[PDB]
Amino acid sequence: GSELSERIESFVETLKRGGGPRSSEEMARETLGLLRQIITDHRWSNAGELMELIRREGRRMTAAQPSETTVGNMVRRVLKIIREEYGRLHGYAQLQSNIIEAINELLVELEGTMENIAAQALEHIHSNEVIMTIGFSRTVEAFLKEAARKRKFHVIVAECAPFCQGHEMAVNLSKAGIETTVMTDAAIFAVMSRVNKVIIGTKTILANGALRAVTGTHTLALAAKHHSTPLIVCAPMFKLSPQFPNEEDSFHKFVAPEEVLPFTEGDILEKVSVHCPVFDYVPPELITLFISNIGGNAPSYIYRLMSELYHPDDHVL
Amino acid sequence: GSELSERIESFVETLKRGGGPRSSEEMARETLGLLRQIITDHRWSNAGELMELIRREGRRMTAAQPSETTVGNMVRRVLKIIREEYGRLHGNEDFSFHYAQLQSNIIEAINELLVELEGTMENIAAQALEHIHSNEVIMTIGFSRTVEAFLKEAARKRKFHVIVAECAPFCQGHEMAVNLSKAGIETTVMTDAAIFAVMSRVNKVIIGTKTILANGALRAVTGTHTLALAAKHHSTPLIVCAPMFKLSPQFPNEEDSFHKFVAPEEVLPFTEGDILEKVSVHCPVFDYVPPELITLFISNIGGNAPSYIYRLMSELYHPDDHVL
Repeated sequence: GSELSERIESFVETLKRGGGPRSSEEMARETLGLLRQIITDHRWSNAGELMELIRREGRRMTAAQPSETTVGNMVRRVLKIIREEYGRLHGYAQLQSNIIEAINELLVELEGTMENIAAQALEHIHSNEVIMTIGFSRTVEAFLKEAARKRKFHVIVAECAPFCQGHEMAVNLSKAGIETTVMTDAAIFAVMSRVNKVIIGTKTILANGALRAVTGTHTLALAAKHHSTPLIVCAPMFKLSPQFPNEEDSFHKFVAPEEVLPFTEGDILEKVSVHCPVFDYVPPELITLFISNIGGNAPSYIYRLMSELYHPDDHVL
Repeated sequence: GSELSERIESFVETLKRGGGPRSSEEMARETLGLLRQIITDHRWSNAGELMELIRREGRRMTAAQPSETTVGNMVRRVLKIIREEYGRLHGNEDFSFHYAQLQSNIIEAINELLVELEGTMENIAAQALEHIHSNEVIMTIGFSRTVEAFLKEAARKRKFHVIVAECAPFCQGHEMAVNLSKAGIETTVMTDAAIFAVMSRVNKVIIGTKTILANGALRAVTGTHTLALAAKHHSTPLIVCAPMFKLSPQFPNEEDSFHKFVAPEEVLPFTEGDILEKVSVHCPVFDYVPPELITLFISNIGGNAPSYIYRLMSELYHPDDHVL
């Protein structure tokens, strides 16, 4: 049925224009949902045609919004899954159900990724600690909230400056008696001297471990490498991607400059070329320890996960 | 009078045998009392002859115990006092221009210096409250009575954890931590094999020091180099709570026997046995903290970066007295 085209186009449109959803994992699951819908309801002879088709829709879905790359690496992982199924059926008839059950098992693993990471938490934290976290990510909120039922500590969250989501995260955390304190972002280094380990979220984790976080993190990662306190990058294994740092500044996402300098100012808005990015690169040499849905990792080792998750060839997509 | 002779000789004997008296400020006060005795019981009428006299005892002393910089730089400072008063009265040659007036002035200046030297713990203690903001974890090391006075003064209006390593050659951190907890500071003894594991969780590193050189670099009770090197790897701010007389104007590698090796019995007691034949045991007591790890000397005049310490030489010791 041609309702598949409607799913595709509505997905694309709600990808470009508005932010939906908020939990990135929900975008992951609905990317996989649309992908299953694609990978049944369309005609193909061999798996080659299916790979070509998936790469076509993936190119469109990524050039749609190249900063929100969750969906891009989801398309890449589904391409890896079809490659695996073709290998198992080759060393043209029934691989469809195999691919579908593999995608289903992938969705199964994706449901409980926050619970995996939560279960992992209680080890890395210790009592009477002082953690800092930037912005608001659901993974970190779980990680802190559920592992604060056994051990009491503090968390110095920093209100991110363009969109003070740190406020929402701080209220969510302090609705669990966790002692969250909200500092304006500017004063990160003012207290990055009394912080025992920093736990940041992410939006991606490039091939070499260089994450890409809510703006105001490269400052946090530098102010950590200064005092040599370790960044704990709580980040599920679908927030990875085989892209490498070079992205011709489509890397960042450049939101409407109405956030920093409001349109209600005056004439000074004709000369001033206001900037407001939201995503900051973080080099792999300040990160200490990733927390994937399989376990802890050292930043370097991240590259290996790539060769075991996304096929090396389909990185151009 | 030969009484001065026997006193000086007993003094240098005590210096060679074993520290006397123990407290560094007490040794500086004793050195000054002796030096004053020289300026009341010897034959001099010039200033040059007195400078030669003072150098003739100071060489003996600073060659007795090369790690007693207290008495050495105290002799240097009395020399500076001589230079200053003789130059202001008469005035580069020193001549016997005048007489006892100079000696009365010298005794008065030495009395003032000694009074400033006896009330320095209280100065730094009153300077504490501004530094120890509540809920710190102040990591000391060893037992330096100035740092104990500093901390048990600052903890009369705030509250903060206090890690204290103990010096492993021979443990004195224990007595400091016991004296601390008898004032209720919530202190934490530990052997200094763990200065790097329990440093990430430290806010400010408050160390004493035996002697501040003229790089800012100091010579402090052992294992404090590695504490400073860790607390600079973790970029916490050091605080060298040293009064102003623990300040020799030598320079780091301009001194041999920098350290002070003590009887290796403490590191590997004699009870050990045969294996004491083929092992060279070293018990360095003092270690050389370079000047770029330190941050803030807390002297009786206030706080000072290390890059101000050199100026203190130019304002305390004459440039031709850095060889005593």
